[PDB]
Amino acid sequence: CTNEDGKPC
Amino acid sequence: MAKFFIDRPIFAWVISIFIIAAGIFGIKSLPVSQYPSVAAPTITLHAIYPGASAQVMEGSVLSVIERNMNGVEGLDYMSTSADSSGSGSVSLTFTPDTDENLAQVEVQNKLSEVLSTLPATVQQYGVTVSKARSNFLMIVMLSSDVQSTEEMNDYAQRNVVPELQRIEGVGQVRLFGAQRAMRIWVDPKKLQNYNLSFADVGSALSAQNIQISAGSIGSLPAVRGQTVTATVTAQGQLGTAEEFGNVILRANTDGSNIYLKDVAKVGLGMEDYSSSTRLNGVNTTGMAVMLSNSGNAMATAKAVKERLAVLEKYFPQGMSWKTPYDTSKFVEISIEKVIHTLIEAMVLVFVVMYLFLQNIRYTLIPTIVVPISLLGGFAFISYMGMSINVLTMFAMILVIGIVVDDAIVVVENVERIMAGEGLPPKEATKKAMGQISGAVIGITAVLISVFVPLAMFSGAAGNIYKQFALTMASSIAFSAFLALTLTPALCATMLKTIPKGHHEEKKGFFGWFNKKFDSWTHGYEGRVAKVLRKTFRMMVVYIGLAVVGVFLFMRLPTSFLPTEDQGFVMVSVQLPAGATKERTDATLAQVTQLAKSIPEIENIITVSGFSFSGSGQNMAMGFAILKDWNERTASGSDAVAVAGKLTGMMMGTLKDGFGIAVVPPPILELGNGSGLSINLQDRNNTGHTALLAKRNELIQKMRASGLFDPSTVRAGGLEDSPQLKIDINRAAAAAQGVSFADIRTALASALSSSYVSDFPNQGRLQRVMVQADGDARMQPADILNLTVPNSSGIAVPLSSIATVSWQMGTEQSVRFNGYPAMELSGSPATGVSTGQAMEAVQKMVDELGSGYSLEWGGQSREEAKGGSQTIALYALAAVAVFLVLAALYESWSIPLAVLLVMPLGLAGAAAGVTGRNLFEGLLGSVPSFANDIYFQVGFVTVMGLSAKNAILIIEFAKDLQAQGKSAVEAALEAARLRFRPIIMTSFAFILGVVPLYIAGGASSASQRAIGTTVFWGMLIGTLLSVFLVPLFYVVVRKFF
Amino acid sequence: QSTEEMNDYAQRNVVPELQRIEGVGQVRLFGAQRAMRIWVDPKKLQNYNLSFADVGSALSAQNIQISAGSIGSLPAVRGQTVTATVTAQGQLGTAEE
Amino acid sequence: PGASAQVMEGSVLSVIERNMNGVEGLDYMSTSADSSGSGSVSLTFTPDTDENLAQVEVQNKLSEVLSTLPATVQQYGVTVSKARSNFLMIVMLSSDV
Amino acid sequence: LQDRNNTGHTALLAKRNELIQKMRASGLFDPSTVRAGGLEDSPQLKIDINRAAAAAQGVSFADIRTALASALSSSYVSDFPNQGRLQRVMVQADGDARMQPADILNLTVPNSSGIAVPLSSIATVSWQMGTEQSVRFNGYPAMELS
Amino acid sequence: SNSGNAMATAKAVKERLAVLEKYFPQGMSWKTPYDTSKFVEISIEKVIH
Amino acid sequence: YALAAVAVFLVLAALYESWSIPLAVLLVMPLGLAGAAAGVTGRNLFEGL
Repeated sequence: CTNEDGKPC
Repeated sequence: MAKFFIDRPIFAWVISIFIIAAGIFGIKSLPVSQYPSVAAPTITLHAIYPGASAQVMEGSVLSVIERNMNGVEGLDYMSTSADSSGSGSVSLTFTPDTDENLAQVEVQNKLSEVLSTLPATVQQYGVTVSKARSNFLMIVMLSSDVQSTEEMNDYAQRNVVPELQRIEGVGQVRLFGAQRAMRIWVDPKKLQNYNLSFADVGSALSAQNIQISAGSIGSLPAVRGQTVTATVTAQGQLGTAEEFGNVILRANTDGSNIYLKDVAKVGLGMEDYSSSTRLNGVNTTGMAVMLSNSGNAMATAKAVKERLAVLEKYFPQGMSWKTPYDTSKFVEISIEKVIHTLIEAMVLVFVVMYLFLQNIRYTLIPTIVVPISLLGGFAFISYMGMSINVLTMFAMILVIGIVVDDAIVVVENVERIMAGEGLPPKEATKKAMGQISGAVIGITAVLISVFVPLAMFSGAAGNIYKQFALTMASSIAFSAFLALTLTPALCATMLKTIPKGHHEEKKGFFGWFNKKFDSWTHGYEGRVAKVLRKTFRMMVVYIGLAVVGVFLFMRLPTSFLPTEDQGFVMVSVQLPAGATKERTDATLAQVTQLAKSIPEIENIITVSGFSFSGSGQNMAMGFAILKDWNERTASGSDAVAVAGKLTGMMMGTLKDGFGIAVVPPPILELGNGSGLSINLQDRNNTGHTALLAKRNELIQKMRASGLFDPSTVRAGGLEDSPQLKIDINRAAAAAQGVSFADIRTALASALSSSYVSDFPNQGRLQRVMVQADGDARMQPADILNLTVPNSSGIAVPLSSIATVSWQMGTEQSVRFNGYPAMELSGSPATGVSTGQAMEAVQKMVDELGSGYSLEWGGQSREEAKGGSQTIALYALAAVAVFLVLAALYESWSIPLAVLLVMPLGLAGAAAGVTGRNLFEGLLGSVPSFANDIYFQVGFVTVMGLSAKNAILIIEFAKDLQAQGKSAVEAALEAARLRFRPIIMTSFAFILGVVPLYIAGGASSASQRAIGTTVFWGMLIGTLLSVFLVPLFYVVVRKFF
Repeated sequence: QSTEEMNDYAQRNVVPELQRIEGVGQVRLFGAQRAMRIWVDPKKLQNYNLSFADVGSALSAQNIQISAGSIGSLPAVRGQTVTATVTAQGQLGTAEE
Repeated sequence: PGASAQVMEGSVLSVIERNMNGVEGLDYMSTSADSSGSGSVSLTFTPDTDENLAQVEVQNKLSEVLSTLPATVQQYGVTVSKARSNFLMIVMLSSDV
Repeated sequence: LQDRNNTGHTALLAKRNELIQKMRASGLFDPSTVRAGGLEDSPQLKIDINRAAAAAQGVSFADIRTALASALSSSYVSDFPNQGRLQRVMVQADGDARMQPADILNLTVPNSSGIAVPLSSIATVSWQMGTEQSVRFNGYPAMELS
Repeated sequence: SNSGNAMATAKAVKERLAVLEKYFPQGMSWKTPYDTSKFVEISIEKVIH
Repeated sequence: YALAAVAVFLVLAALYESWSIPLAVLLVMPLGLAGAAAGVTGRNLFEGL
């Protein structure tokens, strides 16, 4: 969930 | 069409077989996902400029890229955002109807025209156009605890990622992490010992790590007699850290050969070092599997998990995989719920039919004709190119009730005729169909008319309405068709004759129930006769009830979709400006040890140096993933209660910085969110301090003077932090021998990274980056004692040129539509709606002189356009319903008898919602039910059902009066004839929607909303119509 | 306002708004936006023995953008508490400069 | 230029091919590399899949992965082609002078 | 013929050669028409530059890279107008200088001093047997026959 | 633009200009003396009459 | 082949209102298949002869 995109996770 | 098929049962069965086959072939070729795509096309640029600040990055890259984008066909608006991390993005939003692929192709073709004008570094790294839309499916996590994050990232990228891309249904896999790279950590003291410079290192590494193309022997323009050809080969690239450390920086006449290991230390590292993830405290490397359009989600999740279980046998020691979050269990649960409701509806209709009609071969016709209706609905869904998703399945669950009401109507009429007149099944079926065929056609037309407008909306809510509209309309049309073809033939061929005098002889529970229902019907018709006796009083009572219902309706909050317990909670840490990644890591460890205590949280992912509200070293965010709902069945174990407990604990214990947990909205892209998002621009480029002062003046005008709940209103950017600025005196820099190329060289080399070349690392190319050692990069004195070489080669202190100093500056920039912007937020407290609040803020911004403007943001762009489309569509639907009813009854006055039962259903639904909000505010936490999308859908459903009942009552009363009765006599006998099927349909539908009234678990928020609306609407509207519709008929026939 | 100033304002504010309307194929300004014009004199170049490439290079090398960096970067030593951005202008913005 | 079949493949063609999965309507893929430093990637879609939408989607999937490819590749560029491979005629120009 | 267990090129080549061998002598395929499709792998010339000695004798590496590239490869220098069209100017050695392996084994590179320093000392030329083609099919290494 | 409308585009341009005039500097005005849609609109009006 | 047979059966059952005469009509396909296969086989034998 890193590197600029969070993602729903 | 009914007499044709009553005499041709086999022909009817053939058409049903064709419908079944079409429905199955449609079910087998439908994409399965959690949600559809509601947001509009968006494209992004994502340039990289390492070492650049927000101002440098913005002004030299992002503005240049953006001012070439006006004219891309379909552009709605345009945004830009840069921060102090070296990365910036341009985000173009396009109007609906636009093709995402053509949009992205056009954006790339426009970017190509200006790619040359950007800095050389931005061109080295490259600009990456891409579409924002994502069809997220799953998250994979590799945790080791024994190996670094670089080794895990490399293993993932080399072994695990290229095999998940190959699985059928996967549309894209993304690895969150920086790749490997040959890192060179130069030491400036050792550099000046030998009198070298960073340029020496860069040029040497570019000159000694190069690719050689030798050529061939025996080439094409050859000499006569050449018999052999052969390609020559040479390897001029370095591959290891030893070879890189052996690079020669200076060859002396003495032959000493000083090397690159003398002044630096070379090892394999990472590209950025910015972010760092952890799962429950241990290092991890996460992937993000994303589904492809027209792909099945459950099959792809199953395949991913199986492939990972296969690959796990080659993992190094200590490593393990884990999929904490997966968005296929949602659609799987929705499908299971559809199946369970279908089965329980079958059981309920069986029980009702057997209790009332008192025979078994009556309970087999609905069981046969309902599934065929749903199959035809699936076929139509597949044809129109939709998918199977949470909303489509809710639509099926809703339409089951109407599709069972059709069959109940037909079979009850046929049985009534057969029992009353002792007719065989064929004659009884012919008579019943002659009575109800035109009414069935009119009911279908009216239902289509009332469901169409739901598909003609605009925006994201339009895409959400289209699902229900199309699914329900198709299912209802197929149900009507099956009611005119297959149900009559089934009744004619399956049902058996009733011996004359058969009933009235039952001796058991059946006789007791028959007597009881006879008495109840007698009492009911007595009460309706009383109601018809006094007309003015009941009509004024009805006007009062309708006005009270409208009142209760208008005094109802608004929303889009209620927040749902989707299993996870989001967290956002933020430390004071200027913090480092070490304090952020300590605070994140505190947050992790806190979330461990909460027994409802199972996993916790932690990301450092990144947040949705900006990306900085002093930011972070977590993802608390909760147990399965089966275990979280208690008062304080839902998502909102866990969010509250976590925020409380955070405020209690967090020493440095603060953190807040929240439950995000359902639709991540365009899902309900609250607030009047604003983007204050300045047209005249007055500056940043001036725009900030104007933003604060506007915040002040709004906070107390306005009506916006002064707590909620807030600035939405990133507070300024202290910076270190270096004025360069050019006059004094020229008094000495210092030029301006060397100043730029020294300043840009002392603190930032440098991309010099690439090298092949066991199969794949990677970057080579030079940067100073950490000990020369930490204190403000490492920049003030930076000597620069003058024209005579000697060094000169930079204090005699620059005079560095501290100052407060901006850590983030934003443009909106080409003008510097600054975000603001707010919310009208209560009693003031978004309309007049937005008018007030617009006038406020008008007060601020020219050169400052307001641009709406986010959902306020949708809310800005008036809500006239809804009123227009509803009025047109009402006119169409009136026209259809006038065509059916052959009168311009009778349709008014059926158009007067809308107030009843509206009052019922509104009163039920209000009563639930009161009962849950007195003993519960907060008003949870409002006037949202699900309220609209359930209200349209209840309105359709009530219109159907009223249509049948009125059409039965109109034919009886034609036979030679009065109006009161006709209304009385029509009520007495329709009493039983109305009771049966109500029993079935209400007991079927009851499981939605107490929904608890996955997606139970929308299920509870629709359940409340439908339950109370049906109950109240039926109880009222059963007595008022005869009165409407009587007064409409006596008035004209 | 002069016609050069009005041309600049048009290019900056009015033309982008017009060329992102639905239906506009392209907008053409009968003029040009502003620029910094250096009007060299060859006889003066000769009095000092200079060239045109001399002026070009002197301009290109003294009007550059400096991307400095930051204090306390990500690969840091244990115990670093504060970060800070470094900022140096490097560029020229007026005719007197 | 100057890359063997193996280096060319593993550095460019595999990179493109892996990303080209999931393209709507793809049937099978196939790459090929040579010692001259020139390879290709052929994507065969299903009949009934339009050539134009397929080409636009393939171009978009290629641009995203383009940033990682080597520097010499980006400099020469990756070209797209959707023409047949079997001949229709052969025109022979002949002369005696 | 695909290989899915990543067994290498030599193993797949041997398997394809045995499959071609039993496709003949089976009776269903007429021999002389069963052929391996891809272009055959042939021997190559490898140059192994010695950076240690190349530096001991005062020889750069950009110099070695310029020498090797210029001897056997055409360079595209500029454009010239030929009867109303811009066409290419191309530089390259004449045929006599790029036909044998001795023409590349006897090259010399400028020393810092300006001397010859034959490539026979700061390098080692030898014959190899490299792959002239590498094919994949559906993500796996493949070899074609017919 | 190919597939563009004249009357719609002219109306949109004039409305956007009316809106943009709020931020003009002091003394600056706008006017479209040459407009190709007035003829279309007057012709349609005459035909309808 | 199976789709063709099923379609014939269903269409005939609809038109003539029976589930039996479609059976009688579908019992005549094996004759055509035997004829076609035997014809191909016999012509192959003749040409080989």
